[PDB]
Amino acid sequence: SGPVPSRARVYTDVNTHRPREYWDYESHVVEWGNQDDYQLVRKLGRGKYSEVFEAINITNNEKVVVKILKPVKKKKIKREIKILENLRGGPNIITLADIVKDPVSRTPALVFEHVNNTDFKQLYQTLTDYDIRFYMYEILKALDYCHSMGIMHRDVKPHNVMIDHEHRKLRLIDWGLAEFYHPGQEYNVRVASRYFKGPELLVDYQMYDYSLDMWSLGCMLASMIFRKEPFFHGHDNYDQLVRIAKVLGTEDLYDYIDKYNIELDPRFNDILGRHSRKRWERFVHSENQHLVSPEALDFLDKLLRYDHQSRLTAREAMEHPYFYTVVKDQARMGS
Amino acid sequence: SGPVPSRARVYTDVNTHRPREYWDYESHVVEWGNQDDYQLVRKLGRGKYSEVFEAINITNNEKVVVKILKPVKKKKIKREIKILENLRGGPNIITLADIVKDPVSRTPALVFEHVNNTDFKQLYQTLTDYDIRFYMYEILKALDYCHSMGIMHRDVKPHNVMIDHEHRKLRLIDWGLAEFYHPGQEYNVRVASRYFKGPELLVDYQMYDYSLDMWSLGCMLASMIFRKEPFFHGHDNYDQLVRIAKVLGTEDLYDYIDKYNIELDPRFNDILGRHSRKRWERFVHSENQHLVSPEALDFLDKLLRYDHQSRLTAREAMEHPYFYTVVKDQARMGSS
Amino acid sequence: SSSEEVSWISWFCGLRGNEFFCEVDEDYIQDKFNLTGLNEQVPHYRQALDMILDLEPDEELEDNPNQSDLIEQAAEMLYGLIHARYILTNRGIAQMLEKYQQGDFGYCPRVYCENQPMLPIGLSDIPGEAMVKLYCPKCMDVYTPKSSRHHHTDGAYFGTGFPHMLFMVHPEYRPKRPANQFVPRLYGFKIHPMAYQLQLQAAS
Amino acid sequence: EVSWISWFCGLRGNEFFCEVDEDYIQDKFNLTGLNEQVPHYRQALDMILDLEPDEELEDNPNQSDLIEQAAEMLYGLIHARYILTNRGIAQMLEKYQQGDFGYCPRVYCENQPMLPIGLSDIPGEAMVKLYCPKCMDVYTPKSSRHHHTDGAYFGTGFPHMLFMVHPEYRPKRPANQFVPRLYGFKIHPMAYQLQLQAAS
Ligand SMILES: Nc1ncnc2c1ncn2[C@@H]1O[C@H](COP(=O)(O)OP(=O)(O)NP(=O)(O)O)[C@@H](O)[C@H]1O
Ligand SMILES: [Zn+2]
Ligand SMILES: [Zn+2]
Repeated sequence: SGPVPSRARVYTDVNTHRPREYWDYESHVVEWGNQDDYQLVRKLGRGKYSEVFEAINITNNEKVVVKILKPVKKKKIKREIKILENLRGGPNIITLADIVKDPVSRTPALVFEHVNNTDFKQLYQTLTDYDIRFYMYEILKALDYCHSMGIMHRDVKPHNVMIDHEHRKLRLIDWGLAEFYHPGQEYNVRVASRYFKGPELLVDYQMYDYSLDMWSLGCMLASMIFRKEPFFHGHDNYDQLVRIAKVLGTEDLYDYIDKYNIELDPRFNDILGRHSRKRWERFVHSENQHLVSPEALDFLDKLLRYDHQSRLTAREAMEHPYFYTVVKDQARMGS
Repeated sequence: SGPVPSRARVYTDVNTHRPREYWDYESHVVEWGNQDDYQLVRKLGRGKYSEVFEAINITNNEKVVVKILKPVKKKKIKREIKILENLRGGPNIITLADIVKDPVSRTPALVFEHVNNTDFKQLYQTLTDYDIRFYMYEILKALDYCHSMGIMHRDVKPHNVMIDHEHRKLRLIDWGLAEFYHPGQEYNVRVASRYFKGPELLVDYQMYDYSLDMWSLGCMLASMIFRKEPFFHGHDNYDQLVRIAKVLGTEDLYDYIDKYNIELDPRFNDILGRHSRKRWERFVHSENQHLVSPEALDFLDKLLRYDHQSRLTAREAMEHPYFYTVVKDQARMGSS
Repeated sequence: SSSEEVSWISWFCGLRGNEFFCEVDEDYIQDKFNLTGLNEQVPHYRQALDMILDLEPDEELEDNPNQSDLIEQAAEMLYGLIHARYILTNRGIAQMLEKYQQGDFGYCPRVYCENQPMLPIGLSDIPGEAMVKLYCPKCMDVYTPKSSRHHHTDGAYFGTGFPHMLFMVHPEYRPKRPANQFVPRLYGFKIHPMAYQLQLQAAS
Repeated sequence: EVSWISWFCGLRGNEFFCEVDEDYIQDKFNLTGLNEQVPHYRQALDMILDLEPDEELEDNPNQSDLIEQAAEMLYGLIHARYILTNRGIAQMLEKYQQGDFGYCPRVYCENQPMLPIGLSDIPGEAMVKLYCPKCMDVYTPKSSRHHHTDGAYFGTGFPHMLFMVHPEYRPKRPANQFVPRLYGFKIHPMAYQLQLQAAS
């Protein structure tokens, strides 16, 4: 017929057995707070669908943060509230403070907890083996949990992970992109930042799963231990799947699309080529070899693989040998 | 034939025996304060040669008053400072706060203590026997003192007496008219408000003394107890000495000028006439008899007399029977 | 190459009162991801927005609603709400601010602001409910435009928060408070609390 | 064919100026101290009262026009002294009820009519300004016309004085104030905002 179906190995039917409400945010209603409850202060960062400042809940003077959702559809706005709410109270799953709106502009405004996120220029500039392993683990914790609740992020990236290095606390953000995983469901492949997109997205394969978060993750680790922000640095959208291929190889790629008979926009045809699958030992400059470990590599290689079904999952990544040292010190995993 | 020279029966030589400095203000130097020291508030009235506001000494936030002497001669300005200084610290003699000037305009500005005046026109109608006696006494205190320092006011009138009825505090003002009494010295008789001028002034007798302040006072009291503001109400300057005559009588008057052979501007000749000396019992309407006492009358009659030498003086007025009751309590000073 | 009739923008950003307006390069207008939600405001959204990007007419058609001109309005009308949204943009600011460094906007009326250059603003984001004003980064208060020309520009087209926003982005650019203040002086010195002064509206 | 005063008080920028009836000018008791300021005091003041020239005389110092200056220059110091007067006030205040003076730029003063004033009583050290009885602060004149009138000619204290005399005429404080809002709400102390002049 054309492209071949696929599905999710774990948490494969969470949403299924859950209520219509849990997943149908389209028909979700918001319980707004009060604008006056908190006022602005200093600007933190810009987005494309929103602007983020640092405010303060005047009702107590507690440093709060405020994202202001720029006009979009009632959709992308709701599928960020509902999601956010089902996850809040989750581990490392950024707590959703509250929702308000410009009394006049009727403009939307999100509120979360505060986080002294150390910028990365510092982070990937003074982290050591453990740190990474450690943090990489805390992240999975989140992914596993949101996956548990049957939700995928679709926008994982350094940009979206608040790190309180002083407080070894870490939280994930921007749930605007995350959606729900439903069996055999096609989603939009125009998600995630360029440098962090998955192959399924680079080849218009619209029926992916949580596995997507994993790729984007693998990317992060690469750039990290190897120290190349980002590791897959392409110009356009097509030069991304190109850089990617100049590393995992070309073969496993074609074999992928084959395994799924997918309409590969003929454009690539002359852009990819023929490439060997470089042995990671190629990205070990003198300046990073102290982050580079065999389990490290190994672990990585088990995410960075064209087929989305072949990437390790939450729980799985979490049980790899890279993490051992880390989880050991988890005297009571679950308690 | 050349007008009869008299002399200030009392304090006749105070200034004499006093230093050249004390009386020669022309050669007096001012120790100015700081403009910035205080800033304005309300405007307490206009004027023609000075404007008064209510300010405040920023250096403590104390309600002060500010007269702004409009351009005149260095004279009239100095003969109000020097005077004012020698008197200050005087009984009921308005304390001279300070002197400043517009840093650029070089404009002068006087400063005095503050006083909650319940303007006479609205207060007097509500005074009782004592009040008057009381106040009339505090005034004398002033006059006596300034006379002590050998100075005459030449402008005593309700208009010039600040009364803080609530605080029973009282101060005299407008020392622009006051001058020094020197033996045999001729002064200008174009002083004092019409209604409060003395006969020596209404008959161009230019050699008068402190006794002048007394007449003007007598007038006040009359108007007061009798309740006729003013009691000697004339039109021009000649119709004043006319009304006055329609009361003390004509006789004592002529006898006066005679006693001093004075050039009586023949104008009066047909304006005065022949008048008996009304017995004060003529000004006692039902509405004032409660301020009208015999000592009151008596006391008065002893000021309102053409001859300036016959008027009671400061200390003297002060020892009259009208004042007894008051004089007593005052002594009950510190003694209580 | 030789002809620079520029768009419709270089045109409209060159009329009286449209001195405050900055030319909104289309990179941002073409990206329909921004024009979002507008269509449910301006009338004849399309027909208008084309006129704005300089496309092509709809020329022989009728004109009962005199649309041939009714659109002209929507064109300008609409370009406003865009210019507003724009100037917010991290880039639109650099343009605005370009005009600030040379105050195409005007300076502060107060004398103690010492000719402080201001930036437009709107008291309301609603058309007709107000016109443009002039926030001053120094005094931190607003003033009605100087000349009578800039008197028919809707505040809504400049955004109530544009100025405030601009400094969230460029706090460096927020001037210092007035060196000195106005000191009232009469004949030589200050005027303590005239609190009383006011008290006279009962007998006035 | 018509008075000098009504002529000069009819030129550009001289809209704030009020015609100083000579009742006060003739009364030389007022012109006091001026002579030791303006040059050619006499010759000038004549020109102002509309007397008679001094016409065949020389003109090396171009006196025939240098006096024009003194005339206007002088009429200034008088107009200032005048508007002070309890009457000169009525004239000024006449122009206020119809603000020939102009209104307040602030938007929360709601087109509040203002009165001229001078930052300094010295010629050239400043020009006229505009006290606003509401905001109680000053603003530089609107139109570029009223831009060469010396503040000195209106008196630093004139405005304040005017209300000492007419307290009833002192406006009410702004009904409401300007409330800064972005996307929906107020902006708490930007104290920090400023802090960046160290790295700017
Ligand atoms: N120390 C003071 N405390 C309170 N009010 C004062 C004081 N000194 C002066 N005044 C006011 O100022 C007036 C005096 O002003 P002044 O310079 O004498 O003027 P004048 O016009 O010649 N007098 P007048 O008849 O009272 O209007 C008094 O009649 C008071 O109302
Ligand atoms: Zn300002
Ligand atoms: Zn104002």
